[PDB]
This record gives sequence, structure tokens and C-alpha cells, in this order.
Amino acid sequence: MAVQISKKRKFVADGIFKAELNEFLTRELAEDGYSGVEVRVTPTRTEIIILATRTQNVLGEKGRRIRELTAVVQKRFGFPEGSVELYAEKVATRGLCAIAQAESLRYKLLGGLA
Amino acid sequence: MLMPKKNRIAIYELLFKEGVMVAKKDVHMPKHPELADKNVPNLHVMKAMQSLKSRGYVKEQFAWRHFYWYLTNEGIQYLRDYLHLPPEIVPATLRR
Amino acid sequence: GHQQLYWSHPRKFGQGSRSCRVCSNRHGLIRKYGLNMCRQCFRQYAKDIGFIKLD
Amino acid sequence: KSYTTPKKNKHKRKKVKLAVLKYYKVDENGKISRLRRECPSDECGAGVFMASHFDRHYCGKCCLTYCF
Amino acid sequence: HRIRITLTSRNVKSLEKVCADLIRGAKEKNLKVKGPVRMPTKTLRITTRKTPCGEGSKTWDRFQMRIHKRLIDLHSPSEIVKQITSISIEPGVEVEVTIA
RNA sequence: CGGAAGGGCACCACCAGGAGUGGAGCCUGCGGCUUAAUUUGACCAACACGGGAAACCUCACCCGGCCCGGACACGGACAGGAUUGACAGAUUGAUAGCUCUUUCUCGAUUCCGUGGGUGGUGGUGCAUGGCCGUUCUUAGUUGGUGGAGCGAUUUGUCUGGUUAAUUCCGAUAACGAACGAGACUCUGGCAUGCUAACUAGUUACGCGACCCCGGUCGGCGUAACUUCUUAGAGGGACAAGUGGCGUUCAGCCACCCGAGAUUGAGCAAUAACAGGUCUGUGAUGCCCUUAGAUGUCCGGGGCUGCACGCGCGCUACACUGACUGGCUCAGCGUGUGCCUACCCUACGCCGGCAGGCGCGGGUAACCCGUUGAACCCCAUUCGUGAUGGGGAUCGGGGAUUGCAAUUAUUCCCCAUGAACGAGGAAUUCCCAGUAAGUGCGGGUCAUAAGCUUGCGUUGAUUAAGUCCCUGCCCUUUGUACACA
Ligand SMILES: [Mg+2]
Ligand SMILES: [Mg+2]
Ligand SMILES: [Mg+2]
Ligand SMILES: [Mg+2]
Ligand SMILES: [Mg+2]
Ligand SMILES: [Mg+2]
Ligand SMILES: [Mg+2]
Ligand SMILES: [Mg+2]
Ligand SMILES: [Mg+2]
Ligand SMILES: [Mg+2]
Ligand SMILES: [Mg+2]
Ligand SMILES: [Mg+2]
Ligand SMILES: [Zn+2]
Ligand SMILES: [Zn+2]
Repeated sequence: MAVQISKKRKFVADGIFKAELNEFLTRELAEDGYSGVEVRVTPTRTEIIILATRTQNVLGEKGRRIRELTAVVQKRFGFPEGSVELYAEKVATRGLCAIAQAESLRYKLLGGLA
Repeated sequence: MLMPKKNRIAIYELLFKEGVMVAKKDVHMPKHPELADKNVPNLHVMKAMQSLKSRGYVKEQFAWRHFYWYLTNEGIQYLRDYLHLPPEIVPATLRR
Repeated sequence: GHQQLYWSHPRKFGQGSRSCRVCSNRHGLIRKYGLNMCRQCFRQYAKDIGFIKLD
Repeated sequence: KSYTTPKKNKHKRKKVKLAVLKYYKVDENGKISRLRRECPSDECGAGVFMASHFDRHYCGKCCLTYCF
Repeated sequence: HRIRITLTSRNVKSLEKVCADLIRGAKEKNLKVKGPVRMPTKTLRITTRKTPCGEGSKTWDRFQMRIHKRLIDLHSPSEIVKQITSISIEPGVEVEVTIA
């Protein structure tokens, strides 16, 4: 790449990428039990694993919403088309995830019980 | 918004050829990056899809400075009936 | 004309040009390492960026 | 909060009834005779009219001023 | 011929595992290799106020990021380089393969 | 909780001291005064704090003028127009078609009445979240089983000794435990043993230069190697050994051998406060404004205003000094940015200077750079004189940044040469590579450190104690408080 950006701001920019992406998927997938992301960033490929609880709900009917989430991520970050792929994976022992249980308790409280 | 017919058609055709559209929250953008040939400033983009949000056609979320919009199904049939399209052709988020 | 002076102040430098990338705030920005985020948001997202208080 | 000076009103722009008919003239034969002038510029070439003022001519789009 | 790969990372354990795995691959394919050379670590250090507002005892953080860069030299054709690099890479390590 | 008693602890307390501050000039913050406005929060735990070094922006304050960026729904006006723009001339500050006159448009986007919104650095931190500060980084906290009590509760959690420590020992109706402390993580030290290195080097070897075989060279190339450099895995110290003091316990003191016989920080919690932040937020309830706007833009001003008082600091009061040459040494770092427009600089010419013009290196152990930093060290000049100390104030000029420096952004040159002769009452911080002196990076940054956060260098006096003062903690006591 002839833009040739330095390593110091490179790792910082990757961190800001994961921060904005984490908060974006937090506001998107909170109904699904979103617990986090892990970006397996290959050269020429980029897998981006979402870890949540209701993977069918985060996937959608025929996978529509995960498609449009891939389109959103690619069009926002200016990625090459088809370079990134989102992947829904269910967390093991979802009770022991403090994030998913906090979101569950959040949706219970706005459900309205004591 | 006094938007041109051509700019509104540009907005609707990009929104219908890919089911999502994003925008940095900035009135003071000169010209929109994701559709940048027929002019359409980001002001026009934001307020057009605000009009699309307000009568329940598109869905909106916001992460740090960026609107993210997802076109719903009744928005699909509206935007097809506006753009005068056959019922076979769909956005890329629908077909495989 | 109005669109000839509506945003006609030069934002080529200074505090009003640059802003936080989370808040669009203009106060307490770290532009070091290309963060461009306000100090409260850096305190919020430091562990998500990678900055950790090892010491 | 109260003010002292009266407000500057908006420019209520004057509607013109059948403005297109004031460009041409009616003949009992089917021929076209144009009263006022025409703008020669690039994107507004052949039928785009100019403004007939009391002392000079003008067209808006390309800002063309014909002084007398 | 004289390939040179550069491995930047934020972690230490994963980066040592990656570079040791790569020299194990080069030893299995029986290549002359230069050892894993360690560049001096970069410590990105930001010192911010803990307080969102102004009042308090003037208390400061020390947020730091560490960047470790380990790099390797090998002597092989490009196909060998692609075959060894395309396998066995940890998700945090970023790779730069230079040729000259 | 006490305007009671008794124990304990702490350089945000004292003793011995060190450097100070308070006195002076200046910087900057706060109050006051003044003003169109000189916006605002805070008043140990406010006051060089809001990362708050504001010319513009920021910016919220004030004086004037544009824009809707008033979504959507309903009803009226109409392709025999809904209406956006619009250069002359007036006008305005402005080439804001903002208004006035005049007429061309633009191709249903809209405009007009009404619901309904939306935005806000507007109020409320005494409605709130999160975060943070404090009590306190003190040592405090809690069940299970077993005693006491009808019970709430209590013992455990202690009379003492010891420790940095509710840290242990030891008495003991308690015995086993958890959180805190400690352990842990990062860091400094030590390895001639391991791993490795043309982005680090050494030693040899061979040329090259110079001086009288040898000496020097960061002059040049390559054979070994990893001591120096870099950083991974290990190891390494635990009161281990000795001698005292002490139930011979916990531990303390001294000494050998030793890289070290207390390196420094981070994390830090049952609890509280109506401590701070609604001005960090698309975190936010409620209220308020919402088109003549508290929304937003643009222009100018203010945030600097000066009879006064206070706080953080810089410069100094000189001879241990200043000045001018000379010599010789670092470590942290950072460096061409998504929008975003602005990087560190070598080397060569011009000029006293600030600087200007050229080609080059650098996304960095690669180039600035072996970062030839100051103080310090060597040699002059001075001569106890407000003097060559001090450099405020003020005049004249010259450069850079920016759209723009005036209320002087900054820098440079010449001149002017003020108090200040070691600082009363009072008061701050600190014990080893510490204080103090000294410079250098980072943040803020177009310009930029009298600040803050880091780094090195030169490097001490005194102390290895105490409850006297000030704090807080524990026990006992008193209570008519328990929103305490
Ligand atoms: Mg600011
Ligand atoms: Mg103390
Ligand atoms: Mg005052
Ligand atoms: Mg501003
Ligand atoms: Mg404000
Ligand atoms: Mg607006
Ligand atoms: Mg919201
Ligand atoms: Mg505005
Ligand atoms: Mg004097
Ligand atoms: Mg002057
Ligand atoms: Mg005091
Ligand atoms: Mg009594
Ligand atoms: Zn922010
Ligand atoms: Zn024309």
C-alpha cells in the first residue's frame, strides 16, 4: 500500500475500528444477547465473528439481517466488497457471560417486573 | 427540503439497489462519499432518509457519528411503487 | 448569496475544525497517534482500543 | 425577550398571471414573433429568454448583463 | 530468494508462538534461517485525567499499549514463502512479507 | 455524635534538618470593581482546576444580519402555476436577491393554516446513570458451626508483644474461613551461562589518511562472536547463614557472603457524601425555548478590561556570582494524520538575527541522530558599587504563522534599566540517586510552556524516633439523636 501508514497509528486505528464496531453491534444486537466480536483479520480475507446468545435471531429470516449488517460494515468502513464476512456464533455457558446477563436483566427491567 | 428530483431519485436508487445506506452526521459535508457522482450533499442524504424514517419506511441506528439505515419491507414496496419497478427486482440484501 | 457565506469561515486549523469522533465534542481531544477523540471517550474505550494500565 | 425595532418582513414574491404569453404576440396566421431577447450561453442556448429591464438586459443562470 | 517477513503484534505470547512456529516450518523444510530478531518495544503512552469534570485531587492515568516487532529472514522461492505464511497464524499478529 | 477518657498511626503531623512560599517584578487562576458583555462550574476535598496556553473558530456572553437543517399527517393554492434562485441601481458591513424597484427563471421537490416534532454548552448533579474525588490507601469487613442472652445482638474481630498492615505470634469459649492487606501485574538492578541478530554492535583482518615498528580514525569492506545494544525463556533472596535482643514465639538489630538484605507504581472497598460533572456524549427524566429561535451560520467585540485582597509558579537579590571564549557528557520520546485542510529534519547557498530559497532522508533501532542538552569542568573580564547582579517597564525597527495581530500571537536587533540588599504574622513539601539545581521530550499547538505529565544529568544536610501540635482510627463512656 503506497499510503504506507505507520504502525503506531495503525494499531491505534485498528483499536478504534474494534471500539466503534463493538458499540455499533451493541446497539444493533442487544435484543439477541450480543456479547462481543472477534475479528480474525486475514490478508485478503476478513472474518468477523459475532458472539451472542440468540444466533437465529441475529441471523434473521433467510439470513437477511446479517447480510445487511455485512453491507453496513463494508460500506461504512470502505472495505472491498466481499472482503469481510460476519458470522453468528453462540457463546458457551451464556450464564457465565456478564455482558449477556446484563442485557438480559436490562430487557427484564424494561419489560417491567420488580 | 428543497431537494432536486434528480438528487431524490439518486438517493432512492442507491437505497433500492443496496438495502442499506450510511451517512456521517454532518450538514457541512460538501458531497456524499458513498454516492458521489450525481452531486447530493450529505445534508440532502440525511434529511431525505429522515423523511423516509418518519413515515415508517426505513430503520435507523447511530454509532458515534454515523447514521445506519436499513430498508424495511413496506419501505421496499413503497420505493418500488415510487421508482416504477417490476416486482421481481430486489435489493442486494434480499437475493443471494 | 446565502450558500456563499453559510459555512465560509476557514476551518483549516484551530479548535473548531477538529472534533471528537464519538461525541463531536471540541474539548480535551487527544490527536496523538491519530486518536481524534475526547479524553472522556478515551477513558471509556481505552481497553477496547488496547491501552491498558499495566502501570 | 422583547425587541425595539420592527421586524424585517420576508419578500412576498409577486405572482404573475400567464407570464409565458407576455413573451410572444398573437397573429391570425400561425407564425411566431418574439417580443423580448434571448440568452446565448452554453447550457441555456436557443430558447432561454432574457430579462427586459428599463436600462439593460440580464439573464440569471449564467449571469449575463447587456449594458446600454 | 532472500525473503524477509516482519511480525508486529500487541501480545508477547502469541507473537513468540507465531515466530517459533515459522522457524519450525523452516527447519522442517530444512532452510537456512536468520534468528528471530527482536526490535525494541514501542510503548504508546497516554496520560489523561481520570475525572470528567475538573474538581478532585489531580489524578492521572497511565494508559499504555505495547507493540512488539519480531522479524525473520529466509532464503527460498516465493511459493515456499506463500505456503508457510498461509498456514498457522494467530488472529492478533500482523504480517508483512518483503522480498528484497 | 460529643465543646469525655485511654491506646495507636502518619514528613498530605511533629523532632533534627534541607529547599522553600509568604516580602519584590512578572506569569496565570479566584473574588471584588467596571462593563453591551467583561458568560460559566468549583470556593483539606475551590483557586497553572474544567486537560480552560480563548486574536477567528472554540463560544455558550453581548451588539447586528442571513438560513431552516419546522420530519410526518391533515386541510386549502394551483402545470390558465405551488414558487427556489437571481447581476445591475438603491440599501447593508458584507457581491446576505436580507429588504426596495424591476423583470428572467426553477421543473412539484415545495409554500400557507393546524396537530405533531426536532435541536439546544438553557435550568435543575437537590430527579438520575456512568465516571471521578474524598473518608483512605489508612486498616477496616463478613458469614458457617460452637458458647452467652427470651430477644435485638454479642464472642470469634482480645490484655499484651510484633508488623507497613485485623501482619503474625500469644493469651483465650471459641474453632475453622472468605473480602481487604499481602500474594498478583508492570517496572529498576544482576547474569562473560541460553536464545538470537547488515534496521544493533564488538574484536580481528586488509586497504586509505595522518604523525614520529607503533599510535589515532563514528574513514572504508569482509572472518568469527554476542561482552557492550535490543528482548524472549530461565535463574536469582527467602530474614537464607552467623551473633545478640525477644515465652526463644512472632519478630527486631548488627555483620559475612552478596547484583541487590525496605526499587517504584498499578489494581485497590462491607460502606458513605444529597462532594463534582446535565458544559464529554445520539447517557438522561422533567421543565424551558423552538422561526423576530436559547437551533444553526456570518461579521465585530468580550472571555485579557484595573483604586484592591488571596492562591499556584517563573525570575532574582549575586563573587559558590555574572560575562566571553574553550572543552566534554544523556535518557524518555515524537515525527507526512479517514473526514483533516497542518509532520521531524539533515545537507547546500543568502542574511547579524528571526528567517528565506533549493534539491534529499524518514510511516522510522533504517533519517533528523552517535539526539555534540544544559548545569558542571578549563581560561579571561569584572570588583561589593543597585555594579557587567536583576531584566520589569517603554520607544524604534526587522522576520514567521494565519483569512486577519489592533488590546502589542510569537521570535529577533538596538536602546530604555524599575523594585529587588535573603523577606513579619503565618505556612508548604520531603528522608537516597531522595530533596534541590539543571536542561530535554510529550500534551495543548496554524503560531506555542511562566503549566502539567514524563526523562536524564549534578547530586546532599539531617533522621532510623515520638504522640508534643494537627489529623484520622480503635477501645471505653454518655445520650432524650436513629430523615442520626
Ligand atoms: Mg476544548
Ligand atoms: Mg507522612
Ligand atoms: Mg477580580
Ligand atoms: Mg468557536
Ligand atoms: Mg457553550
Ligand atoms: Mg439548520
Ligand atoms: Mg437516542
Ligand atoms: Mg446559528
Ligand atoms: Mg536591581
Ligand atoms: Mg515598551
Ligand atoms: Mg500552609
Ligand atoms: Mg450524661
Ligand atoms: Zn467523545
Ligand atoms: Zn442564461
